[PDB]
Amino acid sequence: TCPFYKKIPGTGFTVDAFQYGVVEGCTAYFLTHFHSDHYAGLSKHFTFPVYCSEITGNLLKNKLHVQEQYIHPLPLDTECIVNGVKVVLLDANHCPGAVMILFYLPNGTVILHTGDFRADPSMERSLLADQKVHMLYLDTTYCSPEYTFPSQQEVIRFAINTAFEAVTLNPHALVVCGTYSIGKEKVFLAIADVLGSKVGMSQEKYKTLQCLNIPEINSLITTDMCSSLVHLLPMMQINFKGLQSHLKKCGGKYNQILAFRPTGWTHSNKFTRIADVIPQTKGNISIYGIPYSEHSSYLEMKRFVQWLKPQKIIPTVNVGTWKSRSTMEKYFREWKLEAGY
Ligand SMILES: c1ccc2c(CN3CCCCCC3)c[nH]c2c1
Ligand code: NI
Repeated sequence: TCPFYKKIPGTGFTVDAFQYGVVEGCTAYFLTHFHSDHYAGLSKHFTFPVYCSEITGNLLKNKLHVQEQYIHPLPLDTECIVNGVKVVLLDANHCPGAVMILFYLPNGTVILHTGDFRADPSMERSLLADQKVHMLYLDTTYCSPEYTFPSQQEVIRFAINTAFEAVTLNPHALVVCGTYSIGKEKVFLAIADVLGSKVGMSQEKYKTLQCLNIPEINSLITTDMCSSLVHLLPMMQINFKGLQSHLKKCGGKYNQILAFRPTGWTHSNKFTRIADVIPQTKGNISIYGIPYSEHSSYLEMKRFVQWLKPQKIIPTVNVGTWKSRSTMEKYFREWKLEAGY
């Protein structure tokens, strides 16, 4: 059964609700982004209207084989009418194609659903500036003050400088980056750019990247592993055993591996700064865990909500325990009392 926090009141709409069969009363299914916990249930046999971004629609058609007649892509930053209700899609600063959805209810209520997002001050100058928002369905992934991490720009500077130093010292070193979903493409693209290389990957991963409308992509990625010194592998293979095995396959072209695992937050953020990050090393293999987040930090989330001043907040993450729900509710009240709304 579909949970209450995936239903939009006063409409026939659900959000990220594809794993519950036919939802009673649902005339249109919205999909915020192409991550598996959100699309779970979609396939070539789905026959209801799906509303999403252009990029998300490309992935639905090519990766899940959803029939074109049921895919309804909408442009961003543009007022659209869906089943008699005005809606707007806004960039979520998450992965490629990810959106927030603004719903203008017939009765005058305005609802913002953030999907998954990384809050940024630039959102304060979008179409959100124009009107009041009554209810906020919020990505609360990191809603506690221990969740600190650096800017994406600082993390990429560290990665570029690290990779460039290592390969300039040893021209026979290979760089490897882990992936298991779309998102965080800047990590591998920025490293390849500084090294003058294309990024090598499987046919399946190449297909996925070709769906993302990234400018000049044909100049940056390849399926020819032998021509490339930046390789993408499944996140599960980024360990000493898996990387040793990969180095064997490269046929003595390389004699060292520098590997990156772009996690979200890990507890080592509480002690260390990005500049002081060090790898785990065994022989000629080194692995860096880098805190590249596509979700709001606690402080970023707090700033966004105190700017927006919603009348009611509905969390969409960490909803399953009473301890998590109580913790989040206490922070929402603090934020309201500090700001005066
Ligand atoms: C999500 C986040 C930010 C924005 C903006 C604000 N823009 C300011 C102008 C300079 C750079 C572009 C960004 C418009 N729509 C958005 C959706
Ligand atoms: Ni996501």
